[PDB]
Amino acid sequence: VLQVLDRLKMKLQEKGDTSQNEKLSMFYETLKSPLFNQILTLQQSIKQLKGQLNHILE
Amino acid sequence: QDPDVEDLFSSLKHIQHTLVDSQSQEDISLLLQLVQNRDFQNAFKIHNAVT
Repeated sequence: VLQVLDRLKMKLQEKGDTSQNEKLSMFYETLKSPLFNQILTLQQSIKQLKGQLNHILE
Repeated sequence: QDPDVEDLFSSLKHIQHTLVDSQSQEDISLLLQLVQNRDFQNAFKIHNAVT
């Protein structure tokens, strides 16, 4: 959830801890990334086909 | 061990050991689970290896 990442970044700011500003933003951008979303979606599809196979095998 | 996974996992553990309020503890716990998930990791590694 992007809301979680966003809230954590703000709570850290409030404490005076900015050691994770960049890390969180990068994590954030990756999760929102078109390439990342295409890869996730496709891997889940391949995962389902493999599960269908395993099922077939008794 | 994937250095990118570990770098992100470490960052999350730092947050967990810093923010002590209840919501933050629950939020971070969820993010640690996500980062620990094999499906997330497979997509994460592949994404990074291509960029």
